[PDB]
Amino acid sequence: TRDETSIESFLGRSGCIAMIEFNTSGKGFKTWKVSLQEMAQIRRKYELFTYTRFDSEITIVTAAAAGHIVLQFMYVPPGAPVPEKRDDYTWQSGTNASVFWQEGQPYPRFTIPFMSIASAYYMFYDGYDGDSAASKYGSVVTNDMGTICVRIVTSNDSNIVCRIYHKAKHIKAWCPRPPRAVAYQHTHSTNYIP
Amino acid sequence: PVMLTPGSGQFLTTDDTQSPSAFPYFHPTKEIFIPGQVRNLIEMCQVDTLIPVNNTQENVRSVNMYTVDLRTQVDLAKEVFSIPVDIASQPLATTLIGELASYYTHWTGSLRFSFMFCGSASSTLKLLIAYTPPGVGKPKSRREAMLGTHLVWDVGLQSTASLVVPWVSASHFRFTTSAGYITCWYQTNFVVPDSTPDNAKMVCMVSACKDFCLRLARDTNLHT
Amino acid sequence: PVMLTPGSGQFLTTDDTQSPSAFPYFHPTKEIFIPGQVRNLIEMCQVDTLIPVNNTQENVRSVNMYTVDLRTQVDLAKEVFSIPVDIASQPLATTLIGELASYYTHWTGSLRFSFMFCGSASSTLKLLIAYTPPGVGKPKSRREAMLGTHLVWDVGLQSTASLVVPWVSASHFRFTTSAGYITCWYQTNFVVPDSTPDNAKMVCMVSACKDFCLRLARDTNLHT
Amino acid sequence: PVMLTPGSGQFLTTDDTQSPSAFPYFHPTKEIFIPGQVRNLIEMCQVDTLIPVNNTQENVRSVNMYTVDLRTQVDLAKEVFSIPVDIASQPLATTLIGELASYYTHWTGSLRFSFMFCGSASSTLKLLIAYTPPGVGKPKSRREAMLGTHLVWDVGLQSTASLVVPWVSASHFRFTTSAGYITCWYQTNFVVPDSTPDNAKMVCMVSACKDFCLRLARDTNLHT
Repeated sequence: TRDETSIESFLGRSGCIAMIEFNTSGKGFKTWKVSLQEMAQIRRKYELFTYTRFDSEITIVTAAAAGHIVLQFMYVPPGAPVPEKRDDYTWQSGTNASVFWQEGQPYPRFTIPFMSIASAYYMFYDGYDGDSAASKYGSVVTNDMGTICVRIVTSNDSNIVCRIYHKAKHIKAWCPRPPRAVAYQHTHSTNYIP
Repeated sequence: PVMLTPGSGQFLTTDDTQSPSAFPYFHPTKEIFIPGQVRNLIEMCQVDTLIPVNNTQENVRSVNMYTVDLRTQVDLAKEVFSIPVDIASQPLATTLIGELASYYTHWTGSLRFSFMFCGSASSTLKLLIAYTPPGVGKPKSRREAMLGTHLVWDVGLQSTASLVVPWVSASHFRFTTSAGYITCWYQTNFVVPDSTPDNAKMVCMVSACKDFCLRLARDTNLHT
Repeated sequence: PVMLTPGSGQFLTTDDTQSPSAFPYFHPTKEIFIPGQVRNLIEMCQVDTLIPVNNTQENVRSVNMYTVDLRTQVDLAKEVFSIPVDIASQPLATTLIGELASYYTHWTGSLRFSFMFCGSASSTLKLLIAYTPPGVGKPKSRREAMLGTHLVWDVGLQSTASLVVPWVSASHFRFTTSAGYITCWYQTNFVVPDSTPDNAKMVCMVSACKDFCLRLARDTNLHT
Repeated sequence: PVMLTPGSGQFLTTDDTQSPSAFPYFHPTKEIFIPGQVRNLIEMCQVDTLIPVNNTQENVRSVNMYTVDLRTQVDLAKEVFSIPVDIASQPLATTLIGELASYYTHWTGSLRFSFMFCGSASSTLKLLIAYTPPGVGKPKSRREAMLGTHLVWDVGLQSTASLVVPWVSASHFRFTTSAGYITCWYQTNFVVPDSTPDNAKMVCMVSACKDFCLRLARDTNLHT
């Protein structure tokens, strides 16, 4: 009994953390910097803790509307260069992880390791990127988790939507915190005023 | 020679298969010791947190929601406070245990309620703290509360009192959306010498006992 | 009876499955012994390579980028040279260790710096070689450098000097795009007898120690 | 290296594969002891249930369908009742054993028939209960019934009688859509003292014996 209140049960359930959409007719690619802060319901559960550490399993559910479409999904790890164009050199780099997926095949899945240079992710961070009045404060300073990039490989009028399902695995969590009592206004910020 | 079976190629969002590492050869940063690891949410439920008993429109934007007034200038026949014991509803819903239970459909086990008197060392008073079981109906008077399960608490002698409400329902769990009432009554007037405040505040707290359990997780708009 | 699971039929570019040999019955040419096998790049990082310390627009197209001038005709209060210890930036970036670290996101461990004096056997001089930790700020004078970690090197007695800078950062690794400064100062004027060059050159070198490690590989346009 | 085979990816509605739990981490409510667990329907077939022997248009909307009239004012040469022993047809079809057998194509084993006399303690009578095997044809008289397998039942001495009809067919099973006849006859007139009802009722019951078996399940419009 009480395994359903284990941290693996509470934080380790798959959820749609991002919603990549793009069109084709540059243009035919999209990118998303990976964070758990986008969706309030996911964010609130992770923010019950000060630090968390997990590997993460990505599953990408794709729907498309105008032969079968071919997509490249690319994971760019922290501090590596992110694509600027649909056929940039970054898509060919053997240091990025790519999965090529073709329509009607089972949805693509991969696990990213815990990538951070610190031993856990900071859900909160009481410090700065530097000394300046312009310097960032809070959990945006730490926690580059990488970027998910999508392009169509096929030659040509179509709309593509990719739901990024994420499951945290082998989860550890430290220093419990009061639950968020008021609405989230912005990503990584503790600000609450409407 | 294999047959795929009707589940084959599904993305079931609750599945637990292995999957390929995107980055073999990469070794993650070593896990150092960090104080205060949490392994189960029931560790957090066991912490005493303040009940916002004083829910009135003047107090709910402030620290004053947590403090119950005790005073000389009062109708001593009226209830001091009452708390419904269901963690599903006000005032318990925004406590840490009410918040953690809101992520689950079902709860069970014992609740510890604690009361702390914050008057001067020269202030003395008796309060009657009564528990009324579910379905019995909230006491209308100090005499009716005294005929039930109760503590006569002398706040002069003891600055803190506690009550453990054990699990009492037909099923081993109940839904997170009665458990009875805790009610407080004046047993005496508020007694002080000269040059002492003729009023004080009391703080109410709640936590889980070691038997507490939550079941069937759910996500819902109880936070926007 | 099998179920495929959501990873099935992917081409994950980082996968490590078996695959069929295109040519069974073919036996590859026998592996003969060849000298100088490399098993790990950290073997290459441990080799001393010259630092292009003398980065000026007249010297960068030539052998002269590697040689620091030492001379009688100088302002003895000025720095001889300074090297930022970060292998991410000039002058260390084009050394073999800076180049190998540019294929990785993260680095850690100790750096060995070596200095070789190339004046005549009749030439003598003292240099003060100082290490300044990260965040302290580069010394403005020979006295300030002497108050820090330093060697007073007599190039007359010893033609070579070395400094090992150990790993000093809050995390076990740091990104490849401070570690402090190495600075060099005149302790004495340049001393020679008659019929001897009144100037000489010094060569600076860098390598990894046995503790050096690189992590999280990356490819980028630092070569076109 | 696998080959799928012609069954692969079917939904066969009678399959028995494993499948993923939609809710891992969820622990179902503990199974408490509940009295009266059923593991096999043959446990239910073994219960005696009333036969609606008196199927006439005046009685079929009422309790009277279960009771056979016995009386002084009768033609004593006529049958009291007859029951075809096939559970496929009236009157046996709506009994619990006829109903449970209607979910199956094939049945086998022994049937227990029981008869209970409900006249006064002062009422006495002999009945002849006869079993006629399949294919022999139903008896036309009490003498013909007496020449077959029968019981002469004195209802004055014994308020209950029973007959076990064993399995008798060429195949080990028979379809659920003969087994012979049970017939009842007056052996005597109905005898009573003064101030006693000159009629009574008899109740007929059926159940399976421990050898009973049902095979090849089917669903059909025998209930709409």
